[PDB]
Amino acid sequence: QMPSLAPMLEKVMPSVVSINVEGSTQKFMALGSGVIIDADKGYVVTNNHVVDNATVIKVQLSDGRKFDAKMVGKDPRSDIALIQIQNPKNLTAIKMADSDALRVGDYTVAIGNPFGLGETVTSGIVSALGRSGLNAENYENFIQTDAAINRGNAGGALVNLNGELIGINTAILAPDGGNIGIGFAIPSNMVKNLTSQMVEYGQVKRGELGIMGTELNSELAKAMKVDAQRGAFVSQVLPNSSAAKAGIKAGDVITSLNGKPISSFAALRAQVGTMPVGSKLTLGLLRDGKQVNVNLELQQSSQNQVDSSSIFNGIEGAEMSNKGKDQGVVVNNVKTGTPAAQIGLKKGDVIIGANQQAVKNIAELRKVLDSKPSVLALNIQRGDSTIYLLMQ
Amino acid sequence: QMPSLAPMLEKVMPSVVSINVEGSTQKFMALGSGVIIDADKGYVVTNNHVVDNATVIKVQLSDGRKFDAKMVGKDPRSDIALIQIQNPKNLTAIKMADSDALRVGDYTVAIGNPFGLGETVTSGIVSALGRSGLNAENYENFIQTDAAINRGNAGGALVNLNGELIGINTAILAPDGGNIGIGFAIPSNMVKNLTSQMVEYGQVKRGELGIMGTELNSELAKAMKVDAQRGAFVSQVLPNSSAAKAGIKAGDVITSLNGKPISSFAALRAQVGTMPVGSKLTLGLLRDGKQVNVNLELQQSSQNQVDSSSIFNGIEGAEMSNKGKDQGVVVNNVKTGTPAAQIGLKKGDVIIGANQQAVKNIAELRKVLDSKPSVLALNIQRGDSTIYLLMQ
Amino acid sequence: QMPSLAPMLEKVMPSVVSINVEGSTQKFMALGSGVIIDADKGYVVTNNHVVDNATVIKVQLSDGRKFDAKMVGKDPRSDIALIQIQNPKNLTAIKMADSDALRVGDYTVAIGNPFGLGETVTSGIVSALGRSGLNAENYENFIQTDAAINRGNAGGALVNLNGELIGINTAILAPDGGNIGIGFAIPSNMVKNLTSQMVEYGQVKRGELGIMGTELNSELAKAMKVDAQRGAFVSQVLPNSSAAKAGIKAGDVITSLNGKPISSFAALRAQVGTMPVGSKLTLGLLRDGKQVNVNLELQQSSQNQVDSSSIFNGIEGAEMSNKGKDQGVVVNNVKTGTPAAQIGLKKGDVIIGANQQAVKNIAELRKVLDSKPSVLALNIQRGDSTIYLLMQ
Repeated sequence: QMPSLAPMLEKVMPSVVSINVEGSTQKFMALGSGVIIDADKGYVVTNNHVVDNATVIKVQLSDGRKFDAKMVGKDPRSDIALIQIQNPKNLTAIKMADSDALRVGDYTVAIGNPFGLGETVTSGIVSALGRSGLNAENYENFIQTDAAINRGNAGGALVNLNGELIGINTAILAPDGGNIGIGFAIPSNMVKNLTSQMVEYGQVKRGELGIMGTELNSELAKAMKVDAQRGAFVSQVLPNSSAAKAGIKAGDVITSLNGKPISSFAALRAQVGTMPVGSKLTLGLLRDGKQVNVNLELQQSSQNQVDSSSIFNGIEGAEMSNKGKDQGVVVNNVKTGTPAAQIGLKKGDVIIGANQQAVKNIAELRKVLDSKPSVLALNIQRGDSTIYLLMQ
Repeated sequence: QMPSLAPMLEKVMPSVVSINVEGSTQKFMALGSGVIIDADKGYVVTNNHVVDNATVIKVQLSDGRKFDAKMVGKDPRSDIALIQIQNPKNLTAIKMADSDALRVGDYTVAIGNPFGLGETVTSGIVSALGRSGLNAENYENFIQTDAAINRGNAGGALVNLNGELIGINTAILAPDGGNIGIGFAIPSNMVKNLTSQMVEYGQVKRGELGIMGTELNSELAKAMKVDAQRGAFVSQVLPNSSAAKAGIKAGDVITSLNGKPISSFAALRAQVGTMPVGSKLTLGLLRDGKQVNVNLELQQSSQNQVDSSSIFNGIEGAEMSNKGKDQGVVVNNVKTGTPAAQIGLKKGDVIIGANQQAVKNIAELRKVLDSKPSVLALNIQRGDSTIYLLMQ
Repeated sequence: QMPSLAPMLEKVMPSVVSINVEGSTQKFMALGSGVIIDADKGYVVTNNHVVDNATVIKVQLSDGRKFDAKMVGKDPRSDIALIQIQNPKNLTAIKMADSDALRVGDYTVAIGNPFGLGETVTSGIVSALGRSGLNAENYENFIQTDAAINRGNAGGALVNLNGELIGINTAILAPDGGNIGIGFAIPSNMVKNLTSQMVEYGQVKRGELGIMGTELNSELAKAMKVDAQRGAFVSQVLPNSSAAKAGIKAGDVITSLNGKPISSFAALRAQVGTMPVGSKLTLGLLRDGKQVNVNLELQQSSQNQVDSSSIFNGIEGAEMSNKGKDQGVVVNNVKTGTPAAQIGLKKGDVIIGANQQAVKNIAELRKVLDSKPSVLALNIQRGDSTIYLLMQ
């Protein structure tokens, strides 16, 4: 006869986990949380800032069991990393909710490991949607909540009353490292995109529309005679970009992405910046007082991602990324005094295998390294020649 | 099928606003919140400590729109100031609830702008009623709540589940400027009195009963043989005061104001200190074990208010206040080295107009100043002579 | 038509009280809360760390009334002390709930006196059960909650929606003495045992099973081939102990106490460490993969409790404790330079009376001292002789 979050939590808690990390860049220990996304494969989502530069990562279930997990993907821009429990047995995954349907008045419960105390559940409400600005270079469209969140909670779950995952708790405005009623979480629709990508490739292939923009405030809207105090203001479209071909002109106000109204430029960025190259979307435009509807196809890009350090753990040097279909890892740009280039690693190389194993993309490459060989025999291709780079 | 504050908030949020201030006393910027009290006129309530000494104040709605607002009233003792949006178009006002019916177990949601992040809503419960003591010189009868409140929230709303305003969030007990679960808000019945007054005059005309008092604790109650551990203890009544005429004698315990029980002396003070001169009230007395009922009529006073600085913004000098009916602003007491007296401002003067505009009270006077003339031509009356004081 | 904790709180708040203490060890003042356990006798429970080393303790009801209270019991290991209001008139006691039925999703409201502001009520949920580790020497099986708790709250109540007491708020993880969303409370079943004991004897007579243990983590469980990631691991049983006689062998995993599953060793300890000598319990064992059920009878012990300082307030010296049935207070072990031994207090003595009053146990002894004589005439027995120790 007493209302309680107990029943829903009895089913959902096994899905959340605590993560222990051991790394070096100097030795360090870190701790946070993670959410089991796929029970069978043992995929566990979490903040990239928790497992970053980790030599060893161990996952601990709510029932006590400890497992070892290895990395599979990690996107610093959105701060979402995907690890995988080695030897997954009898896990429970969380079902994901559609974050686009969240409304500010909604209830929320957060689950995670504050200060290593163990699985802690605290509750509150959605205080705001679309918050961004914490770190202006990243993609951020944070859900804001007043459910208590402290250090240890990162990577943990943020669920609705029905037990569905709506976000991953990431950060907190807070002077003197102590929760104050203001916490942030990446919405779940982003986790579902960034994550599935990582599963199938090892990195996120970022697509761009090709427009330069800025937040459309009330002042700029007067100067530009537009009845709208919020939205994405198009500064200029790039030549031969998706937006160009679609018909978007500078001085345009983007007001909606796929039926959904667009809080601001930051969200629009985070939205498409989370979609995979080739996705078909439709933008809601506003040029010279008239409404407009256009169809776009996200295209390639020049996304700065996966550095030779995120896959080698310590091997400073050229950045790397997938190449076309599963054609292998490509070495983006080699620096100079960076250790990677100090082993024959030159920009333009295409790692097509390692230790007699084929490397179609970053995921597979990280698989060979997962076994931890004593000597890594890279089979790359420079121009029209096949060569071999050795390591230890 | 999920309970949520969303529906109520969809209607109420447009009513709350964020306030940006620019001032000097040295230049400064400040930010807080405000609540739209009257949609048509654009009246917006807020903490006096937010807009105080402000050269410029800008209001921003939840939809993005920005407007400029000018001051109309401000009472430092209760910490309630009333500003007005210039050119109000399509606003939503909040409906006010009767704060006297609040009970400690009640739910509350607070809306405001913590650290400029934007419209943030957080929730909790009424933790206590009648808190006072924060600043012993002011009038305080605070509602206490554990809904998260931080810097930026001042001037914001505190509403019940039905969306009705029960208070204005004002302050927070909190070491290291971070919410800790203890926040305070001026109840709404006070805002409704102090505010309506300001609208119609520019200041609050304070009425007094004319009694000296003190909190009636358990100890004093023994010494005085009174069965009551709480209430207002009458130390002495002033000669020719309302209380005197009504029949109140020293050694009396005031236990109720208009049917309503009286938490303490502080509340009693804050209660009547918020009512306008001439209001008809009835006090519940307790003299020598016997219950008593008396009828009073709040009378004049010697209220220290509106200084020549709150209307001139920087012109130190004599204090000012309305005079009788709309008879104009009266200059209370001129200091000495104060800039105001340094322009011919002498105590006893009665500003009856400014720049060829009639000044019936402080509101109108602040209207002429609102246009921001280059030279302010005061038409005051010293004794039986009409004179003119110039400014720039 | 609005849901509210008000109705339940109207009945329950009178039960909680604020406590003011004056002590010395140097003079000090302290403040906290307490819960009325028995209306008739005026028994009030509270944290031992609040009233410890107190020369004077005053209790203040929610209605204003102040009373003086004297101590009756106090257990530092569990941090529960029992005081008694002198001259109890018209009090309300709280009814206790069965804490073993609490589940993590459950709602909770906390009542107490943060920073002396007065009776404050804040709410939240059960974040976790069985937390321990705060102070590794004590008995701890804390309920964890995110209802706001700050200094002043210790000794206060933690109740469920029905108004029943489920715990006593004791401490908070919190950098910079400010609530952060993590608070702890001793569950009510412990308060009900530790407390009733104190009532009937002045101290808690601690019983032990006689086993050496440790938390059974996942690692130790592999090494020991046991399908269980949590429980109490038996390191060794003591000779002629209850556990010995019952049949418990080292290398055993205790997994349940009286039907109830056992979170960990810490809980198991806190559980039985709270039961009185002679209690009949049954343990759930797990030896060599096979389940086991055994019946035990808590036995004596060597519990380090009640020091000559907790009953004399300042008289350093030999520790003391009850003796057999109501046979009087026994002086455990006298130090050397300790003031107590500096008045003829030698270990082995059996205080059998004081100032012509019989002393059956520590409660009665503290009764004679309660009247505050000028000279305390102890009638103790050394060997086969009756002697008298004088004090002032």
